[PDB]
Amino acid sequence: MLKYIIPTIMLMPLTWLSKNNMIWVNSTAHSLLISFTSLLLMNQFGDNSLNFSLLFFSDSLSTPLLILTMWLLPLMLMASQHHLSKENLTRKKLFITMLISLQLFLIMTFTAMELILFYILFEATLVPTLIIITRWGNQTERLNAGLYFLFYTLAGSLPLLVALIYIQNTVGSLNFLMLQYWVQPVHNSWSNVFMWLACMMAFMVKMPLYGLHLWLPKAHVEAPIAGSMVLAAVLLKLGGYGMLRITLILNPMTDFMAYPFIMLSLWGMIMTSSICLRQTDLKSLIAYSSVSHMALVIVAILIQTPWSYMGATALMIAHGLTSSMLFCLANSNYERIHSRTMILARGLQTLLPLMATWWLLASLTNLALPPTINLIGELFVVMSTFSWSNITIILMGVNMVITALYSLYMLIMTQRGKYTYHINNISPSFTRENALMSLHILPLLLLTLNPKIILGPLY
Amino acid sequence: LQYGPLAYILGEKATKKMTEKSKLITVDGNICSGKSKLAKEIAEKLGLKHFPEAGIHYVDSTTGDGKPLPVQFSGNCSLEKFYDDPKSNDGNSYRLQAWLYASRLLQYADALEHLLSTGQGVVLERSIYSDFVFLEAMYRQGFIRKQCVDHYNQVKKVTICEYLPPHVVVYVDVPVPEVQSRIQKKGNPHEMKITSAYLQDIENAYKGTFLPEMSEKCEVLQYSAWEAQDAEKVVEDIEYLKYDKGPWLDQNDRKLHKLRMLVQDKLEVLNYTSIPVFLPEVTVGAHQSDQVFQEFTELPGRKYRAGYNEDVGDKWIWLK
Amino acid sequence: MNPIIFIIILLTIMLGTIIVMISSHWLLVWIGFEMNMLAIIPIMMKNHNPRATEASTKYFLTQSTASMLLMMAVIINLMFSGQWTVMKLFNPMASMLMTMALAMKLGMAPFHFWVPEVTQGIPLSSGLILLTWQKLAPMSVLYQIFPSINLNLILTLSVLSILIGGWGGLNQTQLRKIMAYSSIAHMGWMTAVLPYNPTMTLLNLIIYIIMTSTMFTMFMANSTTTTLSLSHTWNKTPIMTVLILATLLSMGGLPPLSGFMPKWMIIQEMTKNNSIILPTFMAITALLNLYFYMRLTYSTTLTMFPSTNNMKMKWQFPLMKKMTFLPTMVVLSTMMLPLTPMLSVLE
Amino acid sequence: LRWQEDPEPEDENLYEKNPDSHGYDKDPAVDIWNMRVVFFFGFSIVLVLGSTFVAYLPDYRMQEWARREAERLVKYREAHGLPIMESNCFDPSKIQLPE
Amino acid sequence: ARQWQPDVEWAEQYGGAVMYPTKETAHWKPPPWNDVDPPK
Amino acid sequence: MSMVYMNIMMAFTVSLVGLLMYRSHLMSSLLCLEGMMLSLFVMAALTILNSHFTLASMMPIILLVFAACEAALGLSLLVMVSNTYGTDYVQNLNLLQC
Ligand SMILES: CCCCCCCCCCCCCCCCCC(=O)OC[C@H](COP(=O)([O-])OCC(O)COP(=O)([O-])OC[C@@H](COC(=O)CCCCCCCCCCCCCCCCC)OC(=O)CCCCCCCCCCCCCCCCC)OC(=O)CCCCCCCCCCCCCCCCC
Ligand SMILES: Nc1nc2c(ncn2[C@H]2C[C@H](O)[C@@H](COP(=O)(O)OP(=O)(O)OP(=O)(O)O)O2)c(=O)[nH]1
Ligand SMILES: [Mg+2]
Ligand SMILES: [Zn+2]
Repeated sequence: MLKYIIPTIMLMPLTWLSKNNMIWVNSTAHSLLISFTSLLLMNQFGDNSLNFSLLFFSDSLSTPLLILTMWLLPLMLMASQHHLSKENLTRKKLFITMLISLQLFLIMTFTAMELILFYILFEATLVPTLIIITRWGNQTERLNAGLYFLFYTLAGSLPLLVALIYIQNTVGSLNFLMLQYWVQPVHNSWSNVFMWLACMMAFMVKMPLYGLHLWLPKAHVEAPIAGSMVLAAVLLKLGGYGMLRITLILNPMTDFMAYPFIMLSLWGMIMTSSICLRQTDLKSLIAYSSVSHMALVIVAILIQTPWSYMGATALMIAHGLTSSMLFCLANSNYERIHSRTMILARGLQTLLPLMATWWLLASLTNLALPPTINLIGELFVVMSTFSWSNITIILMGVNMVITALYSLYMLIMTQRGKYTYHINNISPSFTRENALMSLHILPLLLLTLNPKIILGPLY
Repeated sequence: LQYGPLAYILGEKATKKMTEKSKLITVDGNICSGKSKLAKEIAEKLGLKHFPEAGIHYVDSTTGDGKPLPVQFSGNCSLEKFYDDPKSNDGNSYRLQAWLYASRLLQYADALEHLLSTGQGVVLERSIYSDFVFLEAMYRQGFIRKQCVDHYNQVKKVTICEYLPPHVVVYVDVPVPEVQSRIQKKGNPHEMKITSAYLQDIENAYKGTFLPEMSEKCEVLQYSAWEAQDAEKVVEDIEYLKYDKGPWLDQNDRKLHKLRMLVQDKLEVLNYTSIPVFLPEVTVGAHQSDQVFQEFTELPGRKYRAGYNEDVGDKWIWLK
Repeated sequence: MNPIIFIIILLTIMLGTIIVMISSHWLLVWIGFEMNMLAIIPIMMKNHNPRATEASTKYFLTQSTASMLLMMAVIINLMFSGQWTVMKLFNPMASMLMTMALAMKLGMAPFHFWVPEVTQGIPLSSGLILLTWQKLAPMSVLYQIFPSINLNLILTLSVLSILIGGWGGLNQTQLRKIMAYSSIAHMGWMTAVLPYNPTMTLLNLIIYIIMTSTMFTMFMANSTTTTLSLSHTWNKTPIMTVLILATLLSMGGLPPLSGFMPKWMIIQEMTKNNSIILPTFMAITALLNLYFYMRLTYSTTLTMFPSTNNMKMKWQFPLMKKMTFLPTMVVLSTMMLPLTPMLSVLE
Repeated sequence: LRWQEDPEPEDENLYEKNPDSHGYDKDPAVDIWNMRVVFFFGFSIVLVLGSTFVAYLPDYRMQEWARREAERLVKYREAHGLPIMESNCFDPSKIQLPE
Repeated sequence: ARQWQPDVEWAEQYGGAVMYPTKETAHWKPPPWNDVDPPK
Repeated sequence: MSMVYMNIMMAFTVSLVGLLMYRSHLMSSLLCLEGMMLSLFVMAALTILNSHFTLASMMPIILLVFAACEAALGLSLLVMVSNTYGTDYVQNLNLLQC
């Protein structure tokens, strides 16, 4: 993975040694090249994963997440140019350095072959994320958002550190390839009940699991646009990715420990989807939609079936491009009216005709219109949960109805109707804004032509 | 060899260059009292470095190229604007006084550093000890609030204690009716607006607090308007002083080593001039303070440490 | 002080610590503490004000009381063994007195009450010596007598130190009080792993000393002793704010920073001994330390607090303070995690 | 006032000084080149060549080989009367049951 | 809307003797700036 | 061990309990601190003299020399407190974390 780690590190000298007026151009161009070379990870086999060395390996699960992660860095740089224009040059270059550090930690996180190495990198993503929220957020609440995002993750991650170190002392290794062959069943005892909680609580808080999600509406809303994009597109998927790996060494105890979390997620789906029906803040409505979409991922991972795993991987990638697109669309309005209230600016389809087309496509993907990969992932998770218990179709069905109501309510409330009379600074959409949306939705739809590359190892 | 513990250990001691002529003289007085002329004469008739009264731009003269900087880098405080609108709502009255106390504090440190390092005496127009006469003159006219005086005393009681009072205090007395006349003769459009109540309060502060307080630790010479014109008389009186009181007698090479270490570190001198007391007059917001700081570093010879600015003609940076 | 006398006094502070560390005889250990305490008082009173007199007095009474308990342990150990060798003690009562004597010298809870008040009442330079160098001698003795230390007693002092230090710092705005409580919290980590692997006590001590030294050095550079006086730093020395952010995150045990290595290796050693509840309790409780480290980052680096007009005069002068080894310490205190297996040099 | 703070700056319309602005930068020359790099590397290189690269992957995860192999086995097993698929994955000749 | 930075009301929360006021500590006052208490 | 150790070791406890329970005067506490040394001096001397540990016979003298030097520092700090407040009461030493 040194062919990707080293070029990412070299994005830092490039930013710092570039001309003052070329920092965005240089960093954007070379981050798109690193994204281009990420396609070489697609050299996957039907039996064995890519095992590069003693430290890093890539399989069909980490590869789509790696490609998504490296694709978002250029998009984050585009989305941040406007609101950082009136910023000190050194502080503009420190903002980019935090984004590059976040990618550096993420690419090493998804390919780490040893669980403790995964833990350190999984935990190191907090520092740059915390700094982006608290330093370059706009409102007062960014300080409290950072504290919630920080202490929710460490309250669950620290017990995971003890559990991992305990596993190495008893099994002898934490290399993920070794665990595939040396794994042993988990006898049902009170000691193993808490090894299960310690091995899964960190990932569920980061998903997030309903009830432990209170950090997400704060952090995802108060962060700058680049922070929100990475927060919702790649950093929620560290929890899902971890559970996919860690669940290998928790059988059979997962078949009864999963009930309290399958119940929280299934019922959390309906609660979080319902909250969106009454959200006054547009950016907050999008934040709660992630909680409802990651509820399906938790359920799929916990019921442990080939179809649920295939759906989970497609959902994480599909949700990554859609939620990220929605935040950029919402930030497009904010940069004109400088308010997050959804009902402030209305009828925007009569003033920004083309940006209303992106709203439509971003809304259709969010409500899982077939055959988008959003529907493929969601459908695969409904099929698997039906076999688990036929009654689940009721809860899955109700969430689909609510999802369409708050997806189109957002579209109707902000785009249709009469325009607000006293808002007269709605300038025509920039080429930067339009190209930012096209870089979200076009890959999201092209994947429908070749879905297999995002269906995960179980394919 | 920059001064420090090693220099002191190797021989650089204060009581080897100070002589009977190493004295610190401050020439106080009221506005238009002729002190600037008298002090400039005392200095040249005794071989003493002269320091013109510390103004708004004193700090600029001692740093950089010596030229005054644009007023935005001094806080926009103006003495001209103080006379026109002393009751301004932007706090320019106290923000002027606070800035001037720091300038005098910075100047007093520079004077002590010169006296200790070279042994030569110095003459100051005014000093941090006498600077409070203007503050209570402003307060008694209602130009500044009480919280401004309380803030002033907090800064003074943590900075004044670290230094030594002047050897000799020379006070030139001019009655308020005469001062008004001398203000008119110079005919400064802004200065002429000074009210006689303001001038009178300065004398009351000078008479009631400064002189009776500095007389128990300094030699005080209270000349008058006519007497001040005789410089040879002033030099004669000073050279016949006894110097039998004050703290300069209880000083040694050890105490003066501490004094010199403090006064050569200008950031240390100005440490408590910016204490976090959120008074509206002296408080600056984060956006304005941030914007001005970036402009300051773009001025010639200010981006880097002195001697490392290649835009003003510094070489050998890569070996320095 | 005269500069030469200042050096002679520091060398005597260091000599006493070195005597404790090279001594095979219990009497010379006691002499080292006595010499060390004798030469620490003058630097605690170099400013000659009431608050320094009180701090030295409280320090003197606590250290003298501990020194007498240490002697009683030695004489009891002499009565029951007839030898003076610095090793395991040959009597349970002698062990408890020595352990409590060394707990008072370290400032561990519940003998902690002096550490915050003494540090607040002395200059930053003397606080730095107090919280870093003064812990080398008591830890040297604990490293040698740990086979005969009562396990319940030592782990009880550790848990209390972590709790009290974590809770104490939340209510603080004075920096020297924040650092004093952060010291008590880290003392518990050093002594909790002592029975299991005393080599991880040295690792935690060394990393803590580097991080603490970096912190005090950057507080001395700007002459800052309060939270609000430290929040003006962004408007004078912006670089010093980023270094404070990095060092504060490391002290909080956040990866990928150095301060994670001690917490990481201590947990590894305790779980090898089937100690699961204690490392979990300590790790979670250490989030209290992280909270009040994060507050300082908010008011120093991650937000721009209100400034003062007189600050504009400071922009014209450079920093003339020595800031010795600050570039080296800040890097060692933040970027050493990839070299973690180097800890075996302490074996 | 409660302090000396700058007024909230009014937002700047990028189209006022440059009606051809692409929104990337205030400098027109920098604005144009930032638009060119995003469109060339974003759309001409990554989305067009990346899509073409993916379309011609060398049998991603060997699913064409699997179909080809199964055709032989179905042909071979049926041509010899063998079951199309056995219900035991491992030959029970080398499995020892508990008791 | 410009980025929010702490105002005087916000910063004054970190200026008292303690962070969390209580009845017992309401009598406390911030220490002297130079650590020097007036003789008396 | 011998009933002399019962009383000398009880003397140390009395001085320790006396030292840990301040009344008002700092000087009274400095005497309890110096009473602990005397109890240690006697306890150390008896053990060495009884066991004929010849070389250890210098140890009680070294204990007396350092504890007296420590006591001199204690009086000096007490004298500086008195100059500040006029009296050596320990209740005036609460400026730090009052
Ligand atoms: C072999 C390939 C080589 C490339 C490798 C990639 C490079 C890696 C470098 C890592 C080491 C960094 C420290 C050495 C460089 C420091 C030199 C310096 O201070 O001046 C910069 C220098 C300034 O240039 P300039 O033209 O003079 O402009 C400034 C003016 O002179 C003056 O104007 P001013 O007064 O306005 O400036 C004030 C201030 C701006 O002040 C402000 O007001 C900004 C306040 C808000 C900013 C908040 C963001 C702070 C970001 C740092 C967070 C620290 C925690 C790190 C956590 C890790 C994740 C980030 O600007 C700064 O200089 C701050 C930047 C330097 C901070 C030093 C950080 C030291 C602790 C780093 C710990 C890293 C641990 C890594 C994990 C351990 C595993 C290895 O830049 C250069 O010219 C070239 C130097 C290239 C390095 C750039 C510095 C980036 C360091 C921060 C990023 C950390 C990356 C960590 C990645 C970890 C994953 C691998
Ligand atoms: N508010 C305020 N104004 C001051 C202060 N010191 C001087 N000024 C103002 C008052 C005067 O109008 C102005 C000029 O001061 P001078 O006394 O030195 O004027 P001038 O040289 O003409 O009189 P001189 O012959 O030297 O005695 O500076 C001060 O500490 N506070
Ligand atoms: Mg004049
Ligand atoms: Zn805007």
